[PDB]
Amino acid sequence: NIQMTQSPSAMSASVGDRVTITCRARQDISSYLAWFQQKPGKVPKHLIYAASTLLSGVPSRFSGSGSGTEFTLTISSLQPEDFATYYCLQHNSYPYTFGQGTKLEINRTVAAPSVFIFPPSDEQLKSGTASVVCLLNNFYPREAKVQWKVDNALQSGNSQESVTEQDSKDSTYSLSSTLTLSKADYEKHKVYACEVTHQGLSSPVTKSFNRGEC
Amino acid sequence: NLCPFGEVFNATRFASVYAWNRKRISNCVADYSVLYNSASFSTFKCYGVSPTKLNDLCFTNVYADSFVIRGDEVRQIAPGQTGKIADYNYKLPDDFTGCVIAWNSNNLDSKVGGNYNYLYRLFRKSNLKPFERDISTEIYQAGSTPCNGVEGFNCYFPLQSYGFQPTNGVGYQPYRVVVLSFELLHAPATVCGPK
Amino acid sequence: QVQLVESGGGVVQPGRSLRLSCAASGFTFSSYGMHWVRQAPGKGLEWVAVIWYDGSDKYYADSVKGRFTISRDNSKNTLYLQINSLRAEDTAMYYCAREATAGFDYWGQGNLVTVSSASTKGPSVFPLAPSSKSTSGGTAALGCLVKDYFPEPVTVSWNSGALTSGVHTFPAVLQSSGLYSLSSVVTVPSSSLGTQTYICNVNHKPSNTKVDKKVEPK
Ligand SMILES: *[C@@H]1O[C@H](CO[C@@H]2O[C@@H](C)[C@@H](O)[C@@H](O)[C@@H]2O)[C@@H](O[C@@H]2O[C@H](CO)[C@@H](O[C@@H]3O[C@H](CO[C@H]4O[C@H](CO)[C@@H](O)[C@H](O)[C@@H]4O)[C@@H](O)[C@H](O[C@H]4O[C@H](CO)[C@@H](O)[C@H](O)[C@@H]4O)[C@@H]3O)[C@H](O)[C@H]2NC(C)=O)[C@H](O)[C@H]1NC(C)=O
Ligand SMILES: *[C@@H]1O[C@H](CO[C@@H]2O[C@@H](C)[C@@H](O)[C@@H](O)[C@@H]2O)[C@@H](O[C@@H]2O[C@H](CO)[C@@H](O)[C@H](O)[C@H]2NC(C)=O)[C@H](O)[C@H]1NC(C)=O
Ligand SMILES: [Cl-]
Ligand SMILES: [Cl-]
Ligand SMILES: [Cl-]
Ligand SMILES: [Mg+2]
Ligand SMILES: [Mg+2]
Repeated sequence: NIQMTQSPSAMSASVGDRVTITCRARQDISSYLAWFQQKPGKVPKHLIYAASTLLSGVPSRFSGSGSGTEFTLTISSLQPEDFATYYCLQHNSYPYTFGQGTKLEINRTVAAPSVFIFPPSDEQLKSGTASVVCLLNNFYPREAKVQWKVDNALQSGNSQESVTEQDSKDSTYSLSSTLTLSKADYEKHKVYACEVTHQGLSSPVTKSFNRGEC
Repeated sequence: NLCPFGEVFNATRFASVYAWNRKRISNCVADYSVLYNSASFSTFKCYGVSPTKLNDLCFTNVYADSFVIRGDEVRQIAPGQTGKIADYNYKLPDDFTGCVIAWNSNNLDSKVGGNYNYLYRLFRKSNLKPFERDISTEIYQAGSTPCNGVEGFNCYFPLQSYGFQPTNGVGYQPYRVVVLSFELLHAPATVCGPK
Repeated sequence: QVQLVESGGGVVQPGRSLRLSCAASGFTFSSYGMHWVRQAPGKGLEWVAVIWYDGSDKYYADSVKGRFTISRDNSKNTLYLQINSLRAEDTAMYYCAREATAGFDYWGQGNLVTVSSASTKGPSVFPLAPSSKSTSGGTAALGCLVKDYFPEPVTVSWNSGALTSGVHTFPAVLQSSGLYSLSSVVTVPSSSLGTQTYICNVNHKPSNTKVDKKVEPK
């Protein structure tokens, strides 16, 4: 297959801005490159084929160009409906192949997360498992690091993260990190800490609790 | 019998490569050195014969084929080449005996904004055979859906315009090409008789 | 009105087989080649296969060739994708698309294929209690952990739909057990922790589960 690589993988911008997305083919694909738009959970929409031909009905603020191995999608004067993920696809030879996508998100001022830590409930502990939850609320931009410490020992491999899409009103993200332990491992230790590093914070913010305290 | 090469090299019009022109010339005499030694040619390549031995070729007919391509495609006018020109427009046989002559024609064949007159074939269902010509204009089906006479996605008009602009780089400027092929009794010409 | 209606997905056990269908209406089906594309959960688009308008030529992504078969029954106006020996890499939303001179101009609605050994299971709901250090004038966070359910989705509301501001319900995560888990959180004034009550309403249709969990300061 012909490998397609888009860059960047994500970018932020505002209504009225011009944006440029790049798609590179590892082999020459002449001018036969298509562009698609997809919004979360929705069917993809074909925008461009043969590098620069708009499908009927597609606004001309979407402009495709390039040939051979280097291609660009330029969106002039962004409108609110344009924030979405964009995919290229070479249609020069079989099998057709997609790039990995570029997410176009709404730019806004930096905001630090408000951080919260939640011990496992007594009810869950009765069941044999302990979930410790760390919440990072209303931050921007998306990049954030969450490190779990249990009696100052760094945790690896026992937590999962989940992030919301940009908030419909303030365009921030929120993130949950969940540390999962057996009841015995949880009751073996005292200090549970979530350390958060984010561009909006001067220094990392740590929230902690001691097992059994209030 | 002097070879009528004035009609070939100095013709008033040149064909598009997809519709390349052939003039068939009976056995004739010509001073090939005035051609081979002319600074007006940017390419003068021969096959099955050396340029200094053209005068000694024994032949029954010479075919003079001529057309316009862009500069970076002159390399495709040779035996055993591949590419859109050699595969879909003008194909030489493996046992070609004769020469390929080209010169830059930017002063005659470019036009500001583009020349829509000169075209080449972009796609074909199969490669051309040697010295085959294809002037059809059927919409080319590149995908899984019959075009049925409508242009669009994976359904392409099969010819492309060169759009020769005077300020193009030399590799994208027009070149006029003359191909001389020498045949002796329907086989390739050779240098015959006492050496 | 061109329509493409997909069926045949759902939860299927590893190693088994399935056939997705894409029923076409409103156009001459036999005049169009057809494609399958897919999207694994949280991932990008992937091209899967194409079949000629007349069922002749067929092409496949390198990663699916041999185990996937694309086919069509023009007498039934239907496109098919058959998968043998299902595995986790096959889990995805599968879309059919028509190839026309106009482009990829019509799509099926998508059918989700979930390759899993799990059975349907309603969630356990635990409180995420507000911290006792929530001082007056400040903001408190509270929530519900919705753990160990299958398949997706669950829905979460707060106070039967009255509390919407500051609610964040996170995307589900697939645990190594094969069951999903998510949290839903809300921030409220700390001063309200005494007066106002907070209840999360968790609904899981596949198990006919409804749980109202009251979240209180411990
Ligand atoms: C096609 O038509 C050509 C003429 O067309 C006009 O000119 C061209 C440049 C365009 O502008 C076109 O639009 C015009 O309509 C015709 O050109 C002729 O080509 C031959 C071969 O190159 C030339 O012969 C050389 O002549 C010079 C001397 O030229 C001067 O004197 C003559 C009169 O005697 C004048 O007519 C000229 O204008 C010049 O003032 C010789 O010195 C030279 O020999 C030397 O150089 C060669 C290497 O090139 C060596 O091998 C020799 O040993 C010598 O060292 C050539 O003999 C001829 O000048 C030229 N005529 C014109 C008017 O330009 C071309 O032949 C036609 N093609 C065919 C296939 O018929
Ligand atoms: C993303 O935005 C930042 C911040 O700019 C603010 O938010 C925007 C959404 C818009 O409303 C601006 O008017 C706001 O000021 C941009 O950073 C600024 O960039 C300009 C131009 O380079 C620079 O002069 C400022 O100093 C920057 N401000 C800060 C705080 O760094 C950033 O450029 C935007 N990103 C993109 C890709 O457009
Ligand atoms: Cl490649
Ligand atoms: Cl792909
Ligand atoms: Cl259950
Ligand atoms: Mg990919
Ligand atoms: Mg013979």
